[PDB]
Amino acid sequence: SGFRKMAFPSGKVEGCMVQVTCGTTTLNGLWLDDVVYCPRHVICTSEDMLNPNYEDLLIRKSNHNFLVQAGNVQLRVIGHSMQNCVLKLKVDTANPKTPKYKFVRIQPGQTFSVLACYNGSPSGVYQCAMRPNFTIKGSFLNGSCGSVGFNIDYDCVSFCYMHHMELPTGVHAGTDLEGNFYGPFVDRQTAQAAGTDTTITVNVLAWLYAAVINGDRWFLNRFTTTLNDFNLVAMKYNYEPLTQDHVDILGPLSAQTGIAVLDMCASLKELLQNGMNGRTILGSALLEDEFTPFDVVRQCS
Amino acid sequence: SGFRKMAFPSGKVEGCMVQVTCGTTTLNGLWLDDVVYCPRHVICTSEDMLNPNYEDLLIRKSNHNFLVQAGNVQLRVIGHSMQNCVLKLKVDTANPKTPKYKFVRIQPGQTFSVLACYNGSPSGVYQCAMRPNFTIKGSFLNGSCGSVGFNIDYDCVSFCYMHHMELPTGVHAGTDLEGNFYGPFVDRQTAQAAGTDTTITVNVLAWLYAAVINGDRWFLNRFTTTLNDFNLVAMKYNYEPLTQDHVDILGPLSAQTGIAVLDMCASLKELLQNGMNGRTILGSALLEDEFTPFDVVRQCSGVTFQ
Ligand SMILES: O=C1CCc2ccccc2N1
Ligand SMILES: [Cl-]
Repeated sequence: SGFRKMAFPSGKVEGCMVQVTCGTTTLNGLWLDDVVYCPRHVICTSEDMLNPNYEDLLIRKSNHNFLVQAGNVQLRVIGHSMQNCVLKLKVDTANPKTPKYKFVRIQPGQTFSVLACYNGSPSGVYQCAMRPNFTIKGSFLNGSCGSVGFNIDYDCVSFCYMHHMELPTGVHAGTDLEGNFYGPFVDRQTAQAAGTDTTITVNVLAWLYAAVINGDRWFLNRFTTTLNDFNLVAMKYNYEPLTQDHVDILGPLSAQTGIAVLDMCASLKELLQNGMNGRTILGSALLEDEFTPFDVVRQCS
Repeated sequence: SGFRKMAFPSGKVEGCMVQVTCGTTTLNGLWLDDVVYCPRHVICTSEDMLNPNYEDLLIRKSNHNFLVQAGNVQLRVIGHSMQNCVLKLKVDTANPKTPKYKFVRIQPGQTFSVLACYNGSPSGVYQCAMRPNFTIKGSFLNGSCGSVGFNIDYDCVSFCYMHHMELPTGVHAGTDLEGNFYGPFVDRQTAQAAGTDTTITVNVLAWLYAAVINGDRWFLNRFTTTLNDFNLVAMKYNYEPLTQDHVDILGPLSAQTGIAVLDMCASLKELLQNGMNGRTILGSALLEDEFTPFDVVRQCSGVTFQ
């Protein structure tokens, strides 16, 4: 027993991280088959980033403008292209460490592991949720750009995130591996803010199930509720509405514990109104919303 | 910026994880060079669990009683010996993925990454601290025994923990990679219970220094404290005593923020007296004790957000 924020094992991804230099900018690349993926903004001076014309800045570049380094080994760049906000550097050499992989775009409320990297060197791994406002609460310093987010499904790595920028609130924004941003953000030094965030209701409920499974049960109560009744409480507390879809996904945990979701919603309803009455739940003073039902099921069974 | 419970990249350890089977018992082992390390309790049966005589149960074992499996490759065991509470199986192949490694025994307050493993397959990685009571607050189901804790400071894998058992209060107990338990625990299912746990004070201060580096200032105060007065207050909240050593170790974070250790101690005394009054620090509504001064410097910039 016990419950911890748990990343996927990162070795399949560690094997794919390279260093990418274009002028003065160094940051991180993802080396899969014979292509290296990184943020298109690598090609930008400071003056460039104020109002970049990537079409124009890119044609101006050539293959030898891109210094791709896998450890001590220069890869030869033999082609460059842009897909949305992601640069694709064709290389002479396929990655002999390429895993079974796909590119996936995740939904807000879904979690993934971030492998923070610096100068192409894996540094750290932590679990993150794609916030309802399409930010992630990351831990990123200069050089972190091109660090990737992923899930592992059996042996297949699902790449969902590439790190692009920090916002002025200290939260992080990036793209899927097809270069489409998560959230209403652009790769340009300009005025950009994190939309007001909301709490991921289905995840909070998954985490209360995990707490119950680990013998933390004080917050439980005889009551139940209805979607409508709860969702008006949720709405007030800046909580995502709970759909009939979320209640079904919780069915396993509702089964294993003998609390029905609307029974647990009753517990959560009271915690929002009345607080935690000084206690903690799985060593947290907060209602933790970055564990999915699947994260709780995967970890606890 | 940002601040996260951050584990080390687990790939160097993934490449060393194997399945060890003895009798009806399967757990994980650590395959380094020609040796697989696993908890010696793998060789116990039902009765053996209370008063195992490990030297007696081991002398009765042949190499071919130990079934080792690296993915699909069956490693052939060519030798066995015991060191304290760790079993060492010699095998006919040195693990080709053996990294630069070393074995270190850690002190309470130290942090490491745990690569949770079932049937020799890694399932996840997370950060833990050695609690002052010599347990760790892990996430370990049945079959997790032989999972290891590690640091990877500068391309060398320091192995510091191997998981042996869950105590009745849901906390976890294990050995160094030389098979010596952390704490007064033994690999017998006789009644044992962790000592009352305390908050890792030096770690809480390092985390407050992290909050200030990340731009949070609301909890500072115009006050200071003597080291002695801080200890007499902190210990009434079940906090570890802060030593001069702990004071010295915080000097660098003190220097980077320009807040004296004992000023930051006054802030902690007040946080302990007031709680958070609806606020949060680096995303937590409690005082966090599982980041070391070293962890704070590693994760944080060299520039403060003043
Ligand atoms: O860590 C552990 C060791 C073995 C075990 C057995 C039964 C329930 C939980 C556990 N957890
Ligand atoms: Cl130590």
